[PDB]
Amino acid sequence: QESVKEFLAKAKEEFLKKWESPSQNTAQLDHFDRIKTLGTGSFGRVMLVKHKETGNHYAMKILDKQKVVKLKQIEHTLNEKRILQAVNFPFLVKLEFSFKDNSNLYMVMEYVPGGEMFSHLRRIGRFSEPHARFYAAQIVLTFEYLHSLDLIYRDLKPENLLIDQQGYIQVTDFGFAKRVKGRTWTLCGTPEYLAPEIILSKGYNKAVDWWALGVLIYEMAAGYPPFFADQPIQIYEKIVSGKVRFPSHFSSDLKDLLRNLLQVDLTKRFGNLKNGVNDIKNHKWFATTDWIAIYQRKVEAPFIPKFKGPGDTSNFDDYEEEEIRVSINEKCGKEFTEF
Ligand SMILES: CN1C(=O)c2ccc(F)cc2O[C@@H]2CNC[C@@H]21
Repeated sequence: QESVKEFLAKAKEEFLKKWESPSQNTAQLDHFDRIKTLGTGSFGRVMLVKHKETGNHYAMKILDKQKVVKLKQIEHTLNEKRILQAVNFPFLVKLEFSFKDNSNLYMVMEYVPGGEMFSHLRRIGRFSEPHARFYAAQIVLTFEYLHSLDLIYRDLKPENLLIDQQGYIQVTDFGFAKRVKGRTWTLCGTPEYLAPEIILSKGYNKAVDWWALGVLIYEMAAGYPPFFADQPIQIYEKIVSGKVRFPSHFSSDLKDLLRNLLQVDLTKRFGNLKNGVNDIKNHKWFATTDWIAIYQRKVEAPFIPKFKGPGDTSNFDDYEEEEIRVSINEKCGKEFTEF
């Protein structure tokens, strides 16, 4: 389609201009009031903050430089910030500011008050197929966009998909996203979502994002992921096996799409064939989807999160509240020069 071709060509033009000249140092910590911790990790946290001069709310991701170094995440953190500052798409969380200080790296993103898709999925139990399809269509378009920029996302899972005021998805956490021309090799991602070629230590490509979409669609429609076990090694054995069982309530069209996304052989997997994303867009399970209307956000969403205003945190859960310390001395300055 000429409209899609011209759209993706312009998208790549605009991405590359920002890719080649990244923004840096666009605010500082004392411009914000800290409100609440929205989420934690082994080297970082995400906190709701309010910008003192404008009153606007943001989600500030704070990465401890020393912990980033210890956990071997330097390149990944530079990838995350350089990619986020360069992309622009209706279903990607926007990076509004970034900066660093003696101790931390900061990525200040738009705050999405509806919370994580994970919470809503677990609260409702499972999404109906139209509801799952509305979210899956947004992911398909977002991956069409990212892959056309030579980016692989590598962290698709319900926790990373936030629901905005209009019920649409905002994808967050680019910590594993990477620009790749061909294959890449890092072991990263959440076990339940990993494609076989990641588990098997093979060079892999964008096909791992399409596998992860199969897992996500299965999880949204069933309420639980297709491969689960107590130990990651047991999950991995299930993933590599080439078998899966579908609930009887799945439509025949859904099962067919999922067999083609959860294809163990990456050279046969939908999204990675000659027709690329069009094998997915043209699949019968998406027959009711108006791709343009989704992109333009003109479809009424199946679900609107309940919240009181732009600073409401009720859709996020409670975490222990810890200090944001900034050392009197600069840590790891050389390692993070490019940030
Ligand atoms: C990693 N991540 C974010 O960066 C993020 C971004 C914006 C936001 F409004 C909240 C938010 O927090 C959650 C917690 N888990 C997924 C999220």
